[PDB]
Amino acid sequence: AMLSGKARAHTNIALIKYWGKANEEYILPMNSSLSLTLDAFYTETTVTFDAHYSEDVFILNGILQNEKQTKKVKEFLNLVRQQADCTWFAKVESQNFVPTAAGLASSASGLAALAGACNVALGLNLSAKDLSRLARRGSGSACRSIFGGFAQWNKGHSDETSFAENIPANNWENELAMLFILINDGEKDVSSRDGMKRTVETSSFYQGWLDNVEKDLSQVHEAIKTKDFPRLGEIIEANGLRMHGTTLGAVPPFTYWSPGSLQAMALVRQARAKGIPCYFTMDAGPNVKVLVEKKNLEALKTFLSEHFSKEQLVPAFAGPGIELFET
Amino acid sequence: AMLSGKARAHTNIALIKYWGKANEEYILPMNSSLSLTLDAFYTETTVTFDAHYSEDVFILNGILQNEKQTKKVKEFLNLVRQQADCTWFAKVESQNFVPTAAGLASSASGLAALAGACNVALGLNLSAKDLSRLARRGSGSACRSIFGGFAQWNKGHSDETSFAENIPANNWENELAMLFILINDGEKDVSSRDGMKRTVETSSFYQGWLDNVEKDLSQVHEAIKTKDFPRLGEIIEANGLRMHGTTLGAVPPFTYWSPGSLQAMALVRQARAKGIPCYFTMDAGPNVKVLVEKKNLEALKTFLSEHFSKEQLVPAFAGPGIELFET
Ligand SMILES: Nc1ncnc2c1ncn2[C@@H]1O[C@H](COP(=O)(O)OP(=O)(O)O)[C@@H](O)[C@H]1O
Ligand SMILES: Nc1ncnc2c1ncn2[C@@H]1O[C@H](COP(=O)(O)OP(=O)(O)O)[C@@H](O)[C@H]1O
Ligand SMILES: C[C@@](O)(CCOP(=O)(O)OP(=O)(O)O)CC(=O)O
Ligand SMILES: C[C@@](O)(CCOP(=O)(O)OP(=O)(O)O)CC(=O)O
Ligand SMILES: [Co+2]
Ligand SMILES: [Co+2]
Ligand SMILES: [Co+2]
Ligand SMILES: [Co+2]
Repeated sequence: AMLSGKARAHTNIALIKYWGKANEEYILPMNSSLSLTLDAFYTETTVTFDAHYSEDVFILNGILQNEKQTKKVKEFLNLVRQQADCTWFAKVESQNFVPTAAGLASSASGLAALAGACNVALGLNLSAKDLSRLARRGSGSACRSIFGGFAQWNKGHSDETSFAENIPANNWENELAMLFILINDGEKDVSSRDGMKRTVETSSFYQGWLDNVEKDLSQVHEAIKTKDFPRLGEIIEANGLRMHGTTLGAVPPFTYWSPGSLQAMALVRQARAKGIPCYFTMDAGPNVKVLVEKKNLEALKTFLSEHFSKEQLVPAFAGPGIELFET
Repeated sequence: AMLSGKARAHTNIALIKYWGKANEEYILPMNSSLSLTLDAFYTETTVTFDAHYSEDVFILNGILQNEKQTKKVKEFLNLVRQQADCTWFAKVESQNFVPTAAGLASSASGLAALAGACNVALGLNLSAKDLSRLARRGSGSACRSIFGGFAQWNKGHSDETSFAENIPANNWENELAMLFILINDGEKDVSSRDGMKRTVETSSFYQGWLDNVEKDLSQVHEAIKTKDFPRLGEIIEANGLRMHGTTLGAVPPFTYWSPGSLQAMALVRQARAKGIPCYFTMDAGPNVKVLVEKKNLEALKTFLSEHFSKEQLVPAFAGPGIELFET
């Protein structure tokens, strides 16, 4: 009386940010978002549901996770057990090939992989659309890691209509790269979930964010259709700066940036000034991601090595959607 | 046929920021502001109007200023010459005891001192209120350096009704201190005037700024009446963060912060956590000012010496209003 399943999902980095939930229970977002799934960082997860288990167990990077660290996995397991009428405790064994809780989207790859493993184990036979909807319930960004390359999370207006899909770009995504500047791989002070809730509920800047996100998304789409790299980069750099601006208007205000974040951002502007087209974005933490055409990646890593070590510059290319495995 | 005059004015640091002009020609602000005039940084300026001069001359720190560097002094001289019907060129000799164009309010002390020197030389016999109105025409923050201690610039609605005045605080200002952390005394990339104009005209966050400034000012006034230091510090720290947030929503966005700015801000929060009540604010540049009660100033300088040199921690106390000199 045992059901098991496995999946691999890659991280994604948001080009147009998701920031703030319209519905906290179902993770319905205030705005639509768009990301690039990457090849460098991924999560591998197996789940086992077994009548003989006596409690839910979460093992991450070979390390048993404590009650606080398991609370959310347990929330996702409860949700999927209701969606199957399954009453069995589960064992979740996951390995993050990506720093955890550091602004490098380990919740995207991690909850996507768990959703996929659960889909397999409980024989749910979900379409990609419906697997995206389930992953959304664990972490918003995870619903986009179901797909490769460019993916859009349509905010919709209900559990049924909020989900992601691939954005065809006539192969453009394979002509691009993202260079991670690792300022700090440690666990971050304010979680993505808590930070965006504080922003929604208290930031005087949040309406400004909302009033600009759809225009940014439209221009990202026009840029894709024309493979206009400077236009893409200007939109996404400003979109990320606008998102981080919102936390300075929260009550109390806060920032995800660290000193090295600003150093890296300024350096990206120097690189542009000195003839390397590239644009930075930051998800919810201090690390800096630099969008750059593949042909300029080595140029950029060398430029940036003047201030960061080899261990701090990690390149990445477009990556695949989720991979399921019956075991 | 020569008229001469001299004045000394001290810098001020805004606790509630002025950010954005409702009228660029007359420097009427979008919101009222409140500052503390300080004893550590000041400007000394002499002006001479003489029928024999052949052009306006501006000498700053013993160095002749070029055309670009004199444009604004020339605008202030033209204005004051119209207000006297004087047709004579002038020589302005000024010494800044304060880094220039670095976010340490050298335009406040400098244009205040020039306004005072011109008042003297042309025998204008201005009340403090009217001298504040004239200094306002050279630099907004300068209209507050006419007064000592706490001073408020009332935005008014016309050249006649926009001016500053002292805020009585039952001696509280003499129980306080401000510690400057000098991250970079160099000349800054984006001027205060250009930065705030870009913000007014393009920032999606500017309305949020406007919608909160009057509430901040009110609470600063209640805190003064009760000498409530924690309440003052929380208001002013959030007000400064909100002001800097507005530039991340500008088009194109920008920041005045440098890496050391964030380091210093984080350290101030550590100091609070480890039992030293103190609060940071930043004017338009990378340097960080820390409001602190006098009794905790040495504690704080020692705490901060773990990461900054002696040459980077400059203390300051409340300072006087403008001093005029007939020569
Ligand atoms: N492999 C995983 N399986 C389950 N939950 C995970 C996994 N990796 C990360 N998480 C969850 O994601 C949280 C971090 O979420 P978030 O604050 O969005 O950070 P990040 O920048 O890593 O995406 C972790 O503390 C944990 O709750
Ligand atoms: N002593 C002075 N006399 C005249 N103008 C001055 C003086 N000191 C500074 N200024 C003007 O102020 C400008 C800096 O203004 P601002 O951008 O507000 O910088 P700050 O942070 O120093 O106040 C200088 O470039 C110059 O135009
Ligand atoms: C700024 C972002 O990186 C925030 C991602 O937040 P999460 O997707 O981690 O949050 P939850 O829905 O609470 O799990 C932008 C993005 O990934 O779209
Ligand atoms: C953020 C501030 O430091 C900006 C001061 O700007 P200025 O008074 O230098 O600007 P102008 O009116 O253009 O001369 C806040 C303040 O001093 O009130
Ligand atoms: Co996340
Ligand atoms: Co993200
Ligand atoms: Co100034
Ligand atoms: Co100022």
